[PDB]
Amino acid sequence: QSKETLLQSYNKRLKDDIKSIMDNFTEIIKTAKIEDETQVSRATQGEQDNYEMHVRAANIVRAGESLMKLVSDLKQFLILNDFPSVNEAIDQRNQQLRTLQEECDRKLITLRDEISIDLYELEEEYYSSSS
Amino acid sequence: AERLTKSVTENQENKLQRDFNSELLRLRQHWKLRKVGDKILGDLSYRSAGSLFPHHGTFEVIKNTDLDLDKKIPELEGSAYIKVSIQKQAPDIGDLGTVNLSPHWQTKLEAAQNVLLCKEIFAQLSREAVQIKSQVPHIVVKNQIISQPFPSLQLSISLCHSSCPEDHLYVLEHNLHLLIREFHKQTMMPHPASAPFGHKRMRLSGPQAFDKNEINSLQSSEGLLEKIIKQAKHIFLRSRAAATIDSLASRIEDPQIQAHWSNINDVYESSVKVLITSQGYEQICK
Amino acid sequence: NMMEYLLQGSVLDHSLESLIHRLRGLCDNMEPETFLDHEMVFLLKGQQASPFVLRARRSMDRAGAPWHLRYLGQPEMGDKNRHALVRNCVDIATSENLTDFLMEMGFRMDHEFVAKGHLFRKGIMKIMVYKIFRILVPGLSLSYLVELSVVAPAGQDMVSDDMKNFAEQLKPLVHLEKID
Amino acid sequence: MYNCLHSFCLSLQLEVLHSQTLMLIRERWGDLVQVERYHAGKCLSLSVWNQQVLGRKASVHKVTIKIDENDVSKPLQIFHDPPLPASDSKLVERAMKIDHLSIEKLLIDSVHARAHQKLQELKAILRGFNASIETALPALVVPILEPECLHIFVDLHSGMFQLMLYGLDQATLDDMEKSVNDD
Amino acid sequence: NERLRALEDIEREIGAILQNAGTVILELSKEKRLLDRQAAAFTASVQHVEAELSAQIRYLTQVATGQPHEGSSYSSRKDCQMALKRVDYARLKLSDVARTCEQML
Amino acid sequence: YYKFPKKKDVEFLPPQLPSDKFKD
Amino acid sequence: NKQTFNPTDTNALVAAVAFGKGLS
Amino acid sequence: KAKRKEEPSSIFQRQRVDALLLDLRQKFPPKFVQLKP
Repeated sequence: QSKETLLQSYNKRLKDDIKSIMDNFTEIIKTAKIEDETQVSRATQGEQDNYEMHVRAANIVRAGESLMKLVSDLKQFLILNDFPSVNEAIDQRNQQLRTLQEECDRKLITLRDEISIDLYELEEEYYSSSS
Repeated sequence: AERLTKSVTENQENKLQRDFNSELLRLRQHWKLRKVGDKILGDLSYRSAGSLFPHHGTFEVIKNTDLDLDKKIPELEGSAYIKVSIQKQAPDIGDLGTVNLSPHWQTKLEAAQNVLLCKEIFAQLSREAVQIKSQVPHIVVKNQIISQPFPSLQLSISLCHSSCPEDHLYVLEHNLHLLIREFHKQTMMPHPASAPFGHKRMRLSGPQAFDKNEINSLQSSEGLLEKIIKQAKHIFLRSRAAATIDSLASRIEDPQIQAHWSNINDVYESSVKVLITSQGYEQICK
Repeated sequence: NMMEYLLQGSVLDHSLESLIHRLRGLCDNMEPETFLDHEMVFLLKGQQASPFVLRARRSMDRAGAPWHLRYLGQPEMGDKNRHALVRNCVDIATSENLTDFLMEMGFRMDHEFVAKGHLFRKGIMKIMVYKIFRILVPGLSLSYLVELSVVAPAGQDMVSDDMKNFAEQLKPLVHLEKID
Repeated sequence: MYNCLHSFCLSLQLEVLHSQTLMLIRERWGDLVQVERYHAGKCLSLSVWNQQVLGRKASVHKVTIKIDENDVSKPLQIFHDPPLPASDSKLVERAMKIDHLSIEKLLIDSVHARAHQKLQELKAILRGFNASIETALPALVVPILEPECLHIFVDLHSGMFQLMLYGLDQATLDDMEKSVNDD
Repeated sequence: NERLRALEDIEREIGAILQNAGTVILELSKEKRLLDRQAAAFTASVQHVEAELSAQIRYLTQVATGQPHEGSSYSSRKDCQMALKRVDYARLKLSDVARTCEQML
Repeated sequence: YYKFPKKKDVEFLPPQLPSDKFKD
Repeated sequence: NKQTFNPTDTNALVAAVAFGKGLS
Repeated sequence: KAKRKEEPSSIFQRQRVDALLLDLRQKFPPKFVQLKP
């Protein structure tokens, strides 16, 4: 299976939809119908053409200003790669724990030496007791 | 713009517990990578070197409306608790035990890792009933492995689920490490000559025609034998120390005895220095 | 007897990092390493105009390890719906005694080009990589050649499907190929 | 309402116990000691102690249990190889007479009872030879002097009861072991 | 931290001003101030975000068949915690010896 | 539940359980 | 569109590894 | 509808109980109801 192709297709579709929303929402953004080119009616048809933005203009701007961040988060979540292919922060943890256990072993050996010194010195004192 | 700068400004102000790109990576980058059966990613089963038995992982991220709440990934469900009181005699085991017991997700994770570890330990050691039944009589029923080198004390250190002589701590770590040691010895890469993909000692058969003794010593046994030898050595050293220290009490007017033990005692090997040490004299060391 | 397999190929110099990184974290425990070999490719012939497989190329790494050669020649027919397959063998010999007997038996050399590289511990199979270096005794396609070197007896030969699946996984900058 | 759950609960209990025995012999004992005689439901039929190595000559009589469509007085109506070869520990699955604990429980009970029977049999001829000897929980003990030494045990999983005298002469007591297993 | 920083930058640049640039042409309501917003944040920001997304899409695609990006999976990290446990046991033993010494006073 | 509880029919077996979460 | 595989390097390395075909 | 409904970790294996369940209307005939007092 090749999911990278599906991810690239989804990204291309999202980019194309964003470009279309940026382009298909400029039919009345750069003009206000200064002239009456409607051969049918300019008072009852042209007035309803712009008052019907919810069905004509705002029908794309609604999802066009909502699907952007949604698709961004979707793409950022579906692909949580963490795939540097080397796992940079792995050998660091290894060295950290190795130094930790090395210092622990050193402290244990030093404590062993101290305890043996105390014992051997006390065993000589143990001989002194004639009882 | 308000919905963008209000619902996504969580990590922009202060990094808090949030499964969205802020919490799932912390455990991932520390434990596993992206995997999906349904929503399960990177089960901790030691299958990289286990080769004993497989177990899946019921893991699934979740959210909740609260203050300081992480993803709380789900999870065997048990626990382990080891305590050693091995001095007794019984005709039949089967009773209960004496049970007496922060990144919560990580706590659950490490608890599952530990319970799987002890499960694998018991599975490996359990494979010792059917064996060469000689010089080591032993019985096993349920989580208990009773044994006796000679009738002086008890055995079968064990554990159980949750929901004086300090022979308690340094009895479990050895058998615990035994598993990873068996993994290591049968895994650091060979690299014998170019890539025959074998073992170093095994490859070394060529350079020297080792005797049958070394041929046998190439491999070795494990499990029950090691723990039995360890317990025998321990109880024997204890009895020897007891006898030596009691000798002084039993004979005081007689020339006393000084005690001196080594500073480096091997697993199986050890040494003790003992002198006559006549009282009030130093020129009697003969 | 045994068998032989190969997944020969090549790759550019700049495109090695992502390749070796991908190939590393597949079945290796830890601590990846490398090795420099030593070229002593010889030839044992002179009676039937058909040379033998005397490529006695053994690594010049830490001593103690014994030098040896493997049988690689005369690709036999067969391998129905399978990859490259040829009867192979292996024989270890004493340190520096092998070349001594080779020179005493009256043989000649074949090549003096050394190809050092990295190694990678696979699973039921094994892979290797190296780059040809034209150098003197003590010190050139200019491309890291890789392959899937693995030896095994007859058995079931089901490993061909696994090798094909690995080659499918190793799609971007490497493939398999036979030799004749 | 009485009869419905009665047969049902005990039936599912014996079935899941059979399943547990299967799981246990699957990884713990294996082909060493395992013969499946359970045909199809309604009854368990195990076979563990048998001619696995043809050494021993109860040696083949295994255990089994069923429901028999009788009163609920008996939980499972257990039965096995000829029991009570002696009159110690009441010989009725000592300390685990009751069921519903574990199938392995009854197994260890059976093998321990048989081992005790064999130990008493050997103690009989040992005592009729000369006085005197003793016994213990795992097995019997016979002295040689007047004091410890000369320990002998029983293989709880198979024939050829083992023995171990502290000292020397290894790989030689194996002849004694073989002769005891044979004759 | 390379991929983490790249993801953080992509997230911070996800909410670009392109979505808010829909009120730039109406800025000419004073003659036939901030008219510069109609040039830099009109389409160039969206173009750059799309280019960055396309670049991020065309990665190495390491994950092919199984479980890559491993790295703990293994040995004595466990034994590192075990050594910590030994340190704790030594602490307990030292505490017991100190209690014995105190009783010896 | 109350209602009428006239669920007669037959079947009275099936399983009505779920645990599919182990690569199976 | 960075190229990651060299086709010419693959065919050339395979022929120069088996024998000295092309050296003399 | 989110907290819980039927059963989360309700694993098969011993579902085998099912298997035997497939014995019981059979071991004994369900009685007619038709009575919602």
